[PDB]
Amino acid sequence: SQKPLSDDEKFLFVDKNFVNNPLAQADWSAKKLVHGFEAASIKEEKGDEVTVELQENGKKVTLSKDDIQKMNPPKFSKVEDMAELTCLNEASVLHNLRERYFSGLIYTYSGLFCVVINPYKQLPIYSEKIIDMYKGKKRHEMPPHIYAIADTAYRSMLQDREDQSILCTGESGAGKTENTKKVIQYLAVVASGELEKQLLQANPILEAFGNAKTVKNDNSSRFGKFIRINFDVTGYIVGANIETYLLEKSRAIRQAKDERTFHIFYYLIAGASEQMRNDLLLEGFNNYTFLSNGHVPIPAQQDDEMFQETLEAMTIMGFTEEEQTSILRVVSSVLQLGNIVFKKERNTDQASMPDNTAAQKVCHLMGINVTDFTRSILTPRIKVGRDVVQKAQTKEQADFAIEALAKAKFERLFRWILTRVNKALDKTKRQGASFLGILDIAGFEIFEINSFEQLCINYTNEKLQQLFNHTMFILEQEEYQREGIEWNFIDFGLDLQPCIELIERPTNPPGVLALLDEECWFPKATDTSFVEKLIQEQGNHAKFQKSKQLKDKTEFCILHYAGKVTYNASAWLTKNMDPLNDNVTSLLNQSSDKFVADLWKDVMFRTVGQLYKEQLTKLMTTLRNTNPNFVRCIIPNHEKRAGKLDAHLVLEQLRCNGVLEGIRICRQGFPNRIVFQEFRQRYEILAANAIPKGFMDGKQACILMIKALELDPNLYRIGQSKIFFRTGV
Amino acid sequence: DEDETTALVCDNGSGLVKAGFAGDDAPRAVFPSIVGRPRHQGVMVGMGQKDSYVGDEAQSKRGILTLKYPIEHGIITNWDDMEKIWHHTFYNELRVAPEEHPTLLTEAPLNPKANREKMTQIMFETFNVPAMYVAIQAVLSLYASGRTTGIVLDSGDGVTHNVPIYEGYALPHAIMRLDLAGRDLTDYLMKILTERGYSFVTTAEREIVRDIKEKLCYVALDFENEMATAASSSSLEKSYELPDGQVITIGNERFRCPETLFQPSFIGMESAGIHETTYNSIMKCDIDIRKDLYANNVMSGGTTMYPGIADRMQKEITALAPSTMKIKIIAPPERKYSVWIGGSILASLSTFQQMWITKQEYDEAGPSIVHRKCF
Ligand SMILES: Nc1ncnc2c1ncn2[C@@H]1O[C@H](COP(=O)(O)OP(=O)(O)O)[C@@H](O)[C@H]1O
Ligand SMILES: [Mg+2]
Repeated sequence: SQKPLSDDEKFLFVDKNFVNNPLAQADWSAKKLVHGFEAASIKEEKGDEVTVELQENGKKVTLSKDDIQKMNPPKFSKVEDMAELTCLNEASVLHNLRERYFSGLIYTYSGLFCVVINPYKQLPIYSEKIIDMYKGKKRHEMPPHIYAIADTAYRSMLQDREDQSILCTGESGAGKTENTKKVIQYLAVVASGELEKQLLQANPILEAFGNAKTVKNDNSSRFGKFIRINFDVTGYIVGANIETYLLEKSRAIRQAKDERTFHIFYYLIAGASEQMRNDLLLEGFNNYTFLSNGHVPIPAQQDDEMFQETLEAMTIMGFTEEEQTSILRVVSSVLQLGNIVFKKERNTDQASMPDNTAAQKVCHLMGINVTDFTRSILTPRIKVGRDVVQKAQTKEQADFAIEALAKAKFERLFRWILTRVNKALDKTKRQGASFLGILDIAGFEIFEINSFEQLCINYTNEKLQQLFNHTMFILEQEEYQREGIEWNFIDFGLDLQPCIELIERPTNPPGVLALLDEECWFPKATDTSFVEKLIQEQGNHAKFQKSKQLKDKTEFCILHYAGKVTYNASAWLTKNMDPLNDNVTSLLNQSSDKFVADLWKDVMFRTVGQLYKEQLTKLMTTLRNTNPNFVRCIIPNHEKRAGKLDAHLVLEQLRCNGVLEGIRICRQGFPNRIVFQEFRQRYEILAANAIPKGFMDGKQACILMIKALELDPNLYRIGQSKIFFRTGV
Repeated sequence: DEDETTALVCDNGSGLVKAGFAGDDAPRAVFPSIVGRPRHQGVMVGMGQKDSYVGDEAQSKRGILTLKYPIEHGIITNWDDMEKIWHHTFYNELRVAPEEHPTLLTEAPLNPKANREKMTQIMFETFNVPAMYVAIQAVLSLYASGRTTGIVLDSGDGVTHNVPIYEGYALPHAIMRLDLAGRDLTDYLMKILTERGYSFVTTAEREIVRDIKEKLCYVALDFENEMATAASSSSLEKSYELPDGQVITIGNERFRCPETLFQPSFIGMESAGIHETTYNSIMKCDIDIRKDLYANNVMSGGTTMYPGIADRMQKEITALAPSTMKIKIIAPPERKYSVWIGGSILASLSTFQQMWITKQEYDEAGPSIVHRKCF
């Protein structure tokens, strides 16, 4: 794993600066040496306005401290793990990342993170030889790589008897499926199938039903998933089972400017044959309420082919031609549900349907009685016990019930397919003693202004990053326990805890999402009144940022993990809904189309936020029962220019990946931890005096040198094999 | 559950008792605040193996039981049988632990302190509850209607009230306590059924008359002309088949009793009618306030479940209201359990935690904690 001459190590081994010299004067400029940054020397401080000489270009320029950090010694050029820097300044982290990616070093360590930057080309550095190079190797011994992480995980399962999980997250497309595959392939060789070919075909199917287009990514999964790889008690792969959480169901019924709903809706209308369109009651893109918005097409793409492609995959997956069609009957009927609109009655309408042809279209495809359908929607009946109470709803609620159904149907359909994937994937006979839960999920999502969907996403993300902060803390304290380090500090997950409660918190002063729940219960609640509730309750929310005197008429901000984010909330009461009527559910069970009957072969409202809280909890709990391994996905260049890295795009993602914040946690500990004998070697030229680079009393000798150095006791701590040192020390 | 609260809802009354819980959509069980006792007791040919029957039990065995009314107005007559009612509510129907889930009791506007003492003491001594909130009957209906302001009229069999809600809250004089409810229309119905040729001597038969009212009582718009019209003893005359073997036929009398509600002179009294006493309570507010009160005139209760009441009340309100003001009666789709619904709503809201009274607070301040929390 250490030979550049070989292509399997060419884009792996860190060929860098090997000056090998402990004297700070020899390996660092005598002057105050300072989203790429220019080499500069600090000349004069006028407050934040610090004038520096931009040595890079020879330009004496006044520059705010905002862009001024101490540049680390040249000897740290492209180190394997960013945590190896003397002073953890992200200016040099970014430069190492730029240099490393440019040099072919796609894999980078950063504390606990296995950073993967997309090369936009195939790199040989994942061969079976390379597998063997990491097989049984202790992480740091070899260059950064998922294989090392996979090795760790494997032997943690095998030797330590601990269930593992891969928290792989960031930007979709940046080695999304690759990174997953890297883990699987590592162990395909070590922990040693055919049924995953079907899983590979399932991927694009589930993308049709799970991915959508947005502003910053045109193939983003609108859900989180993980792959449970099952292992034999003796450490062998015997099977796999996948599961999804937090499907952005609202995506099936709405799309914003520059967005597309779930791809399948377009694949079907565009790619269906005329015979299919007739049989499926398909109309054009302007014939639906759903999919309303001019952003239907994608430049240089073709839905026709992708449609067909999906069907080809489905064939491979074992979907019967009729099942395939039935699935598309559902898809179509969802769009036809969009076309259902209620009577304009001036009570909260029981509603009215002068012409329910759209519903007839839906019930044609479903094979259900449109008049039972309509009637029960007009006045939903809720079984209490022996009695059933016809709970009449308004026409607005009836409209929402249709959208609720639409969303529910899409999800059911999705889950059905998902189940079928597992029917193909998850082999029956198998030991499944342990497992590796490979988590595949997007990182923080930030636009110029976010909405509900993003709130839930970022809420999700902070829950998951809490797993990181918590875990990281433990791991740091584990070393403190191994050593004699008493700096307990604080459980860093508590940084997210109030940010999480800000959303999650129910009774007691409600959080933001809980207020949305409140507001979606009172009949005449508005989105303005929601904002007013935020204004009232935010005095108790330290992590909530009330906006400006004029701005607080609608928008407000939240102090998120990935940076402060402005949220809109102009229509959140129309989002946090879902009046799903189970009279329809029953009718669907009673469908003539038996596919549909199977979808709902067995059998309220709540809120969308609440549903995500539940699903999140299930995911988080499952992940917390394992040992988090950390992998992050970065897009260095949106033009896909292999070899180009824009630190702008990257730093943004470092923050959204928790890497930049991970650095802050490291800044709060002891990054530079030096081995007692090492310390004598590192600081001999730096004022040895009585103690050279070797001395009898292991611990005191180093301490004597520390006294000579005159270091501050609050910046270090004497361990058992190391002396812990803070960043910059 | 266990560690978490989740409140319970109990909307009692001499009419119907609605059992449920916070966030519930519809009452789990409904039965009158009535407790029956066998005339013979002990060993009987036809009994339910009890010497004390509650709610549906009492109404199922009317033929053998003497019917007592622990709630009479909403006034507690027998607080021991009130425990039986709440036993039936929480233990039998709901089947939940009161030493765990906070509870919510409803209260008729202008309720004597003695009743508050009886209710509070029991809940924190017999059914020991972590916290219990007493909520104003009528006001709960307002919330169920989906409003935070307006006239709040609640008119059933027990007692008719009106609690106008505005910037501030109605005081003991703008709150109506009308002694002219369905109880009086029930007894009047009985009397005019004897005019036809029927007899309802016993308490069980008194209840049968009330049960008859439920499914026939029609609210006329033009009594005189409809009285003549409904003389059709064939096409418009309709009987009530009591599931037991008794059929009571009623003609144009179906809309004779409602007239007593609007005009007690139909009984023989000079008392003001429901819309006149309502008007009287409306005049206790400012001109600006009563305009908004008219705009959202929320009505619920048994007397608002009868056909024709929507148009009749609207006419009557506009008769006693400025023509320059917006006048609209609010008629929810569910006006029978509108009070219970309000309880379910507020109990599910976090604001319940700032309204309830805890057992600790009771134990310290005693019964007086009720008014110490709020009057
Ligand atoms: N189907 C019905 N039609 C008309 N009135 C009904 C019907 N069912 C029930 N009611 C009446 O509605 C009223 C129930 O209102 P409620 O507020 O629970 O009563 P109360 O407060 O008098 O205990 C009773 O007077 C009952 O007779
Ligand atoms: Mg009522």
